[PDB]
Parts: sequence; structure tokens; C-alpha cells
Amino acid sequence: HECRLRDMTYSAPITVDIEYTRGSQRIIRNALPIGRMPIMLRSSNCVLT
Amino acid sequence: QPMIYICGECHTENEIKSRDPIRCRECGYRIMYKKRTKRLVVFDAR
Amino acid sequence: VMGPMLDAATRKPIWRHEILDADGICSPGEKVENKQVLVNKSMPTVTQQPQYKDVPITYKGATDSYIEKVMISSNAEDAFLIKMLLRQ
Amino acid sequence: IVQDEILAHRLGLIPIHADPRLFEYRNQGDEEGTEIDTLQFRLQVRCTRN
Amino acid sequence: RCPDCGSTELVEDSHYSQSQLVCSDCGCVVTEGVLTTTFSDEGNLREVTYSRSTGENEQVSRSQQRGLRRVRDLCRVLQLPPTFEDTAVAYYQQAYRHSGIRAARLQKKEVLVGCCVLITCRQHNWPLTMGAICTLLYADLDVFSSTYMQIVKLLGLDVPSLCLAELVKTYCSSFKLFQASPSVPAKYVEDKEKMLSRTMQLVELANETWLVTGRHPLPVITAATFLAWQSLQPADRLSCSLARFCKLANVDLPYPASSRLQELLAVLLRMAEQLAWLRVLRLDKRSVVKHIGDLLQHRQSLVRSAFRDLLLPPCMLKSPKRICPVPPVSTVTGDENISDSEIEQYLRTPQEVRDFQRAQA
Amino acid sequence: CVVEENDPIFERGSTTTYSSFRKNYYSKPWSNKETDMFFLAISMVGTDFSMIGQLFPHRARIEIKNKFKREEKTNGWRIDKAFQEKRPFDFDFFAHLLQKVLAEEEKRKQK
Amino acid sequence: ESSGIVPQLQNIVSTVNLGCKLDLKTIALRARNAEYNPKRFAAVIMRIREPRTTALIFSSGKMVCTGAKSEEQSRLAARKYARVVQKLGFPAKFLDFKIQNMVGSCDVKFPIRLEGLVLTHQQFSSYEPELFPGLIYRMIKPRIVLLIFVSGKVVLTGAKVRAEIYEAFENIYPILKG
Ligand SMILES: [Zn+2]
Ligand SMILES: [Zn+2]
Repeated sequence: HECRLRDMTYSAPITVDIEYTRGSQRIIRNALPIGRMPIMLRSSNCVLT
Repeated sequence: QPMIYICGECHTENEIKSRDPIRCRECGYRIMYKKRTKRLVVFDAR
Repeated sequence: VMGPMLDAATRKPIWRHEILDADGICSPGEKVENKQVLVNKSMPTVTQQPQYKDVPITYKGATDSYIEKVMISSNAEDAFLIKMLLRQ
Repeated sequence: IVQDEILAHRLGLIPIHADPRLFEYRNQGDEEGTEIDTLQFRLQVRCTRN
Repeated sequence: RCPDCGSTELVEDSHYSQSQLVCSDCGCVVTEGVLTTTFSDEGNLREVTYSRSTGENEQVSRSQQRGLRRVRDLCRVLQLPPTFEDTAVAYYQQAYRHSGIRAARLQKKEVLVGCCVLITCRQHNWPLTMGAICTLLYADLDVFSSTYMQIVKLLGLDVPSLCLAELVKTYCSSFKLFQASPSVPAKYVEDKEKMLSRTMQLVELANETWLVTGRHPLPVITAATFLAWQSLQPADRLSCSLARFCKLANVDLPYPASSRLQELLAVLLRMAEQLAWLRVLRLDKRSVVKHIGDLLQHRQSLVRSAFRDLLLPPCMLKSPKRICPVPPVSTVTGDENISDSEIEQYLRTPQEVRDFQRAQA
Repeated sequence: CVVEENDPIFERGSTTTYSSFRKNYYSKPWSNKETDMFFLAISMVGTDFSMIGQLFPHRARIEIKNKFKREEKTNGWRIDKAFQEKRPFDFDFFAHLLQKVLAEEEKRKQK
Repeated sequence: ESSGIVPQLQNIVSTVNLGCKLDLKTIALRARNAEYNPKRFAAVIMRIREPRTTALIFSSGKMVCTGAKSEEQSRLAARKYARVVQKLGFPAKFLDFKIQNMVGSCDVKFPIRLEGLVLTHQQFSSYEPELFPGLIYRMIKPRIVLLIFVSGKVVLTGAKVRAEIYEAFENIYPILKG
């Protein structure tokens, strides 16, 4: 309802844990946002369920 | 001039001036309604 | 949002800005007629002193409408969204 | 929560026990009303927690 | 003016969906009819921006284009709104107008990108730490600050001060003591709103007690949030240390955070001494944590009395008896010189010349 | 291929990071005898830091310059006395004193 | 209603030309207190028994004398440097001497709200506590850049005469006091 009132999107932040090599030294990240997926209402992760 | 508004969840009378971040005390809700006018309004029963 | 342009002859707002409140936003509970402004919005023309031109939100309607609520929200872009709920 | 127009319509539908023979019809216009052809009923209710 | 009566009372009154500028005295129609577009007409007019219609985006070098693309990439990584992106690109173009920044180093232009992003973030009262800016900008703090000072001196743009409360809220959202995660037990998990309010009160106290002025704000914020987290439950957290809290919260421990914590605890001890029951209890830097909340209840009069009985670095409050000692004025100039003995003693002897030549051979 | 040569690091919290502003310099303090022999070298050579750095292998030229600036700002009379006194440049005995200083710092590390 | 406080000049910088070419190699070779490294820097550093002075002599005859406490002391040091260069075997002269910059320090003996100062004089001030603890003020009637600390100490620079620094401090004192 707040999203409808404020004319914004009802989405959740998509996060991922990754591992890469910067200078041949492996560096890992436990939580990094990459996008936002619009969450369907009454879904598993929705606040209404 | 004191401009008064009402919070969406607290329903408390908050006074804010122009060009201020829309917020309510003791909460963080960002929905602010305007109180009903005090002028006389005439209605017809038809 | 500019305040109501009070008429110096009668010290009262003009017929167009009659429904506006002290902040230039129409207050709930009143009736809105044809060719009446709801928000006395003024925007700059540069994008040295800024030059604001008025672009009010006039109400186009054959019949009268009553304002039930006026919601004011602020987005992340410092943009103020004003929604007036007209009822007939 | 009830709309102003709906409230006014409901109030208009409420009958009045006043004797109509003792009153007269209001002339064209004259919204202020006169003692002979008008009756005033005040309704002030403020709801609060017990 | 009216063509008939000459009056200037021309009002735009739409009569049944007909725009018309008509005189209000005699009703003479001055102008009528307006030419709009229609929807299919509106749909078939294509949106072309000034960036292409005016003629720009062509007199731009590949270096300026790379800088603009880096600005946009950093803005999108930080998830700033398109308004922030537009302000950042506008400020970057304005800075690039100057020749000194135009013909500069690669690191210079990278720091220029970072500083334009920082100025855009500051102009909207948005908190963003220069540390994270440098971390995401591939630069060092020394050159970053040098180029920032150079560009602000060259431009002269408004530089709003970083608000303390916004940075406090931004840093408090970082800590993971809100949701019970597998690593952190439930005991360390605390309320978000109450802890944020306590941290805000503590940082306001620090700002009013001359603790953040001159020093980095983030260590003070860390000390305040640590004190809040300890005061919300002093029992289970009496043994926890600053390094332990930083390790638990997965946050880089600031170096002066310990000193800020010690100074803030000293201020809280002074407030306790000002209060009656606490001064009778005779608390210390380890037992005042349970009464910090009470200290913040009426901190106004407590701080007033504490100032009645200024916060300066410890190196200056060591009884400065002789402040800025007056040096003896020595304007003895002689006639024009002194003698040639000093010249001879300055001149290098042949022996020393030969020794230096042998050494540096 | 990397056959378990390196270990993953649980650093760089994605939330935020701060600045350091101090990276490398990390000098090492002097001592009384070292200050005495430094004043001796000043009296023997002068203000040219190149020769001083060449004769001092274990101390950096930048540290020597910092010490000279500190002495000029704090103890001016000592610098004046050092410039007043003079000593011919010695090489073998200077190397012997360098070996003595190496032995002294070794004994200090032992202590 | 004077302020009652007088600043103290800690540095006087002045450039002066000798009017003749110089051989930096021989200048450094025939001197004990000579510091010069052509691969590092193209100036000879000369230091004397004046209270505090450093001369950066170049081959084109231009030398900058810094560290002095007064204009007369700086002139005396520059003349001593010219005499040393002449004794080194060069036709050095003392021409085109003018004070280029002077740095001074002062204290007001009360704390200053840097945030309030920058909010009041933003167009003439800059405050970035994350970079430098001192607020940087740039005034024009003084013609001086000032570093102001929370402890109440102000360092002024960018002037040409002692009177400029004095009137600068006298003008900035009521602003800091208020
Ligand atoms: Zn609220
Ligand atoms: Zn007319």
C-alpha cells in the first residue's frame, strides 16, 4: 500500500556471494547486491503472506 | 505560519515548514496527510 | 508552491485560488468547481536570479468535486508527490 | 469515515416530529432562513477511548 | 491592450473548452483558438534530446567520454538516482571546462570523478564517506585530498557540511545486530530503532561537548554505537571489547575509536559526578555504561554544569602556564655584514674537498 | 593452476570502508649515542644529506633530514656548536664505529 | 576597540636575483654547509647563522630566502648569501629584492565553532574535518589564507607586509569572537 501511495516499485534487493581474483589473490564477498526483483504479492517472500 | 499535518500511522499533529524532509517524530513513516479545513461548507440533502 | 494570491481590494483570495490553503495546496473538505487550481505550482525557466513561471494543476470537470484527502510524500530524489482525492 | 454527502443524505432521510402546520414554505432563496420557516438541529459527537 | 477600448484588463477565460483571451471591460475577443497536438500526432513525434539536437556529444574527446562513463558507472554502483547522475555529469563537465584539470594526470581525473560524485552527494544532504569513495575509486587518500582541495579552490562551488545524524544512520544500518544471523547469537541482537536513537543522542552529546570538532566523525560514531549496544544490556556485554565488537559486526576497526570511546566515557563520568545518586555510587569507566541512558535523560543541565566547572586535546590541557612564549626580538643588523671569518668557516677546505671526492669516487 | 597456494581472505565488507592516510613511513627512533655520532657526522660533513645517507646504511636519508629539521627547530645552540667545531673526514675509524654501533644495537636487541 | 593580540611572524619568504649565471657544482664543492643534488633538485640549499634562514639558489641568479622572522632579517640574510656567492668566485649582486610571502601565527585563547564559522561565511571559508582538522578561510580585504583550529590558533599566510597581517587579524578577531 505504501508503494502504491508513493508511486514506487515493490521489489527486494537481489544479493549474491562471489569469489574472484584481483591480483592472483582470491578475494571473496559474502553479500553483494546486484539488482532488484519485483516481488509478487502474497508470495513466499512477500510481507502479506 | 504554522502548517500542520498528520502522520499515516502515528496520526499525530506535526508542524513542518517549507522545503523539509517529510518525516514524523517517534517513527519513520513518510506519509503525511493534510488536516480538514476549518471553513464553513454547505451541503445539500438531495 | 506559491501561496494564495490574495486580492488587495477585498483582502481575500481570488475565485480561482479560493480553495487553496496557506501553503498553496487545496485543503480537504471543500468543493472544487470548473477552472480552479489545486496546486499553485511554479517552476524555474532557467532549467542570474531564478525566474519562476506558474503551471497550476487546474481541475477540468463539468460538475463539482469534493476533496477528501491530500497526501504529500517525498521520494528519494527530493521530489514532493501530492495526490488529492476528488469525490463526486 | 462516512462521506459528507452520504451523511447529509442520511440526515435528510431522518424524519422530524415537528408539526408542519405551524410553519410555512421558504421563499425562493433566502438561505439564512427565518424563525417562521426554519428549524436548527445541532449534532456534535466526539468519540474517544473509555 | 484592447483594440476597441484600449483597456489592459485582458483575461484568459476558457468558455466551454475554448481558450480565449478576452477583455474584461467590454468583452472584446482579442485572441481565440490554440493549436495543440493530437495523440497519434504526439505518438509519432519522436523524443530527441538536446545532447543530439543542439550539437554537443561530438566535440568531446575519448578521455572525457571515459571520465563520463566512469562517473555513470560509479553512480549506478552506488545506486544513486538519475538526478544525482545528471548533477554528477554536469559538475564533471563544468570542472572539465578548465584547462588545468583538462590536461591532468589519469589519477587526477579519477580523483576528479570521485570528487564530483562527492560534491553531488553532498549537495542533496546525502551521507557518503570519502573512505568508501576512495576504496571504490582506485585511489589513495593523500592524492585524493590534494586534488579535492585543488579542484574546490579552482571552482568555488558550495560544499555543504556532512550532517552527523545522516552519517550515524548510514553507519548504523551497516551493523548486522538487527536480524539474528547464524554467527551472531540472539544475545547480541538488539533493537534497531532504540539503538539508533541512543546513538543519535550520544553523537549529539559528542558534537555539543567538542568531541567531533577537528577529529574524524566515524570513530566517534563507532564509539557511540558501541556504548549504546553495551548500555542496552550491560550484563552480558561487560566483558566484550571494541575489537571483539568490530570482529562480530564485520566492520573495520577505526584506530582513534578507542581514544574517542575513552574521552566519551570520561564525559559520561563527569555527568555522573554532576548527578547526585551516581556521584554517591562512585561509578567508573566500566560501571557507568549501565547508567548512560539515565545520563541522556537530562543531559542538558548536566553538560551545562560540566562546562561551568572546553574540550581540548590532552597535549594542551597539561597546565599550559607559558602559552605562546614571546620570543626575544633580535633586529641587530650591523652596518651591512659581520665579517669574513664566517665566510671562511663556511668555505670547504682543500682537505675536506679531497676527502669528499675520495668518498664519492 | 593454483594448487592450494593461497588462502581466501574474509575482508572488504561490502557495506563501507574508511580511510587510513598513513601507509609506509613508520620511522624508527634514535638514541643518545646515535644522536652524538650524528652530531659528529654533521660537524665532519655539513648539511649535505647525500653523503650522510651514504655513510649511514641502516638509517634512511629522509629520516636523517627529518632529524636535522627537528634539531634546527628545537636545539639551535647544539647545531651552532656542531658547525663551530670541525673534524677531518675519517673513513676506517668511521667504519669501526659503525661496527661498534652494530654490536651495540645487537646487544640492545638481546636485552 | 583593538583586539589586544598581535600575531607573530614565523616565516618571511623573499625572492632576489643576482643578475649573473652561477656554477652550482663549484658552489656546492667549495662550501661545507652546501646541499645540492642535480638529479634530485636543481637548487643549492644555503643555511647561515641568522636566526632561521634557508636560501634556494639557482643557476639563473634567482634565490629564495625563507624562514626569516622579519623583512630586515630576510634582507640581511639575502645580502649575506650574496656575499657568500661573491666570495665563491662569482659576480653576484643584490638586485630586485621584494617580500613575496609571510607566514604568521596567533592565538585567541577561546574555542571556535568551526561548523558555525563555515555556516556563517561559507563563501569565504571551507571546512573538511575528514581531510584537515583546520578550517581554511580565504579573505580579500586581508588578502590572506588562514588555517583556524578548534583550540583557537590561527595561522595566516599570503601577505606582503606586516601591516597586512596585522589588519587581517584585527578584522577577523571580532568575527571569531562573535
Ligand atoms: Zn509518525
Ligand atoms: Zn476592451
